[PDB]
Amino acid sequence: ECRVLSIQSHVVRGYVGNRAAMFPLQVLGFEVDAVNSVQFSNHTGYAHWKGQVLKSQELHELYEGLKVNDVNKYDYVLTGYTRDKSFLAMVVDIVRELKQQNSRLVYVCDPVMGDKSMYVPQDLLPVYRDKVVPVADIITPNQFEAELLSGRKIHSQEEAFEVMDMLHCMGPDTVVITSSDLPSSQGSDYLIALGSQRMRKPDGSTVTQRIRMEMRKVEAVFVGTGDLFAAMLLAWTHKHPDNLKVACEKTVSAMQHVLQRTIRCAKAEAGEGQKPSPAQLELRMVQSKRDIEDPEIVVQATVL
Amino acid sequence: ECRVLSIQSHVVRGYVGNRAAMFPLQVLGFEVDAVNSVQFSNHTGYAHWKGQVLKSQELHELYEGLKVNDVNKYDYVLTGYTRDKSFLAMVVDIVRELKQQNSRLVYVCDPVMGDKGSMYVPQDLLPVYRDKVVPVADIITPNQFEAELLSGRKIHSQEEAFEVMDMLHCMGPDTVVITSSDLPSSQGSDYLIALGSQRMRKPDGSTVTQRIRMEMRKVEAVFVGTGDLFAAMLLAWTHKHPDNLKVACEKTVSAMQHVLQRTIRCAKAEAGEGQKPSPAQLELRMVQSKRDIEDPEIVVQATVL
Ligand SMILES: Nc1ncnc2c1ncn2[C@@H]1O[C@H](COP(=O)(O)OP(=O)(O)OP(O)(O)=S)[C@@H](O)[C@H]1O
Ligand SMILES: Nc1ncnc2c1ncn2[C@@H]1O[C@H](COP(=O)(O)OP(=O)(O)OP(O)(O)=S)[C@@H](O)[C@H]1O
Ligand SMILES: C[C@H]1[C@H](OC(=O)CCC(=O)O)O[C@@H]2O[C@@]3(C)CC[C@H]4[C@H](C)CC[C@@H]1[C@@]24OO3
Repeated sequence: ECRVLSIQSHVVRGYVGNRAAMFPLQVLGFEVDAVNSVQFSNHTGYAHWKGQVLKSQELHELYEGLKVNDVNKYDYVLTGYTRDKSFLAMVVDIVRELKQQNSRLVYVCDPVMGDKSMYVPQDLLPVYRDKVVPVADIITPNQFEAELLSGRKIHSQEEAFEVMDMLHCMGPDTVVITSSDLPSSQGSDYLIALGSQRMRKPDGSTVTQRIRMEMRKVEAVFVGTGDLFAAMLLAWTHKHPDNLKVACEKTVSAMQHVLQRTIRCAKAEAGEGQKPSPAQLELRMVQSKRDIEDPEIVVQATVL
Repeated sequence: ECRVLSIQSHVVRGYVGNRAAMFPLQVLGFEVDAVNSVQFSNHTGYAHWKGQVLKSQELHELYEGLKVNDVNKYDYVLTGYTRDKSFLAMVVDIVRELKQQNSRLVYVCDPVMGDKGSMYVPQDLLPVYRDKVVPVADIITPNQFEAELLSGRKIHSQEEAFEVMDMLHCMGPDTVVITSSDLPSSQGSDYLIALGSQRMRKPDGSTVTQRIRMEMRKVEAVFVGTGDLFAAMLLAWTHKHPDNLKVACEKTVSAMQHVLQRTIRCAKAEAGEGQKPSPAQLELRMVQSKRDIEDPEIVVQATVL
């Protein structure tokens, strides 16, 4: 009954892009139309990868194939890692058309550009800033990406929430900073994620719910975690459209279950005292099915 | 634990090929490496479609990317509808190498070539399925027409069907399931007949052939991707019951019945009362059938012959 248009990458092996997004959404009861932006043997963090990428016009052809059959009707649009601005532009056009057809459609966008350094071309920052985010309704930046989009560096929680208010003003009524460098109150092994939802009264007035979350840090580099986060937040905010606290609690708890199982299995595969390889660190998503369906709450968000 | 390499089609909307195979398998606890042989907006039963076809060379590159990283290691290989001889040939080469690395790899093949009388595959492929693919396959799920094509013998009776399936066993696969047939049922013209045959090697060294018949009630609609779902779920349940084709087929067929009944109900509801459901309204309701796929209640029982 709830259909999501997910335009993301495909990997033969592993869980990034649509591989990390469609399984949890399907298991949580969402219908998914998946446009695969690329097909690689595996994600680029491996020592090697081979495959091909889809051209923006090819994406357009697929969308028109759906349209002429009159099955271009969606409740959600979901996007993530992209390296070509033509593709982003086409995505924006599609989102505009669908929003003209459905006033209530929700565009969930993970604005993937960099972390801590930019790993996408610089000319994408303007596109995300001036074309994509303005038509987005939920965004899942990290601190670096929030700073790049806002043009202001974040040095404190207050500055972070002011940046998130700026991002709200740019478009999205829901903004989650997934990772940050702010200090946790439980020590160096816990990380901070902030959340802000701008809800609208019967008047034109704004009321912004703000939450802060601390989650333990797993000692490994994972790929696809942001795609999985964005998909599960889509699902849980759909279940809890006015309670960002609960949605984020469920999402982060599911993430923590998945990543804890993954790290344990990964160091099982590798020898004791051996750093697991990227191949050994692939998210154990199959084995996490139930955790994704009904996660045990292991994190508590503070409403501020 | 159990990793399946599934090389099949991908549709943006709907459930055919990998779309109809990866979700059940993932929900049944299998890890799935998915090579999408094509990407189309939707399957050919719609008014229109658009998409791209992956070339054999690209497939080879993807497999070589897996190989170069030393993660081309599998317990199962799953294939279905293909139209290019080059692609099929490449798939056979991959199966041969994987079997050289693991002698216990099981290749589940649906040799899709036609149905009813209509061949919807290039005639270039029948020689290839007969002489290269079926020989290295371990489980096949053809329909009556496809079994007749691979064997070259017309089937007029159940006994002749099991003879054809013995010939197919000789070609390679130790498990052969004919998924649909024109054979009359004993419960009404509205039931379909499916047959199964498994050669299993007793510890004595001798081999015994278990044979089974199944009657399933027909659903009055034309569905797409049924074969893909069937082969995937049969892979799963024969992994869980490697020596009891009866139970594996019972569970596969029960899941199928649940999915199809839910799909026709929801499609008739979406369309009007007295309205023919469209191909779009008859897309398999896979998500909403999750539980029935995870633990199907047995709605059909196979007759051991
Ligand atoms: N090592 C880790 N420890 C704990 N949580 C992690 C870890 N890696 C990823 N996460 C989780 O994944 C989410 C973010 O995904 P990331 O891969 O960190 O993406 P990012 O760094 O936020 O950049 P993205 O992809 O644009 S949001 C966080 O909210 C965490 O829940
Ligand atoms: N209309 C239907 N009514 C009941 N069961 C069906 C129907 N269509 C397909 N099935 C089930 O799907 C299975 C086989 O899928 P089919 O689409 O029939 O395969 P086929 O296309 O006849 O030959 P394939 O595709 O190469 S296995 C059957 O064994 C049935 O259980
Ligand atoms: C109409 C035919 C087209 O066929 C071509 O365009 C032939 C190009 C070529 O393979 O050289 O693509 C596909 O191909 C497969 C093998 C995958 C599944 C099908 C798609 C889901 C829909 C299109 C259909 C399809 O049929 O079966």
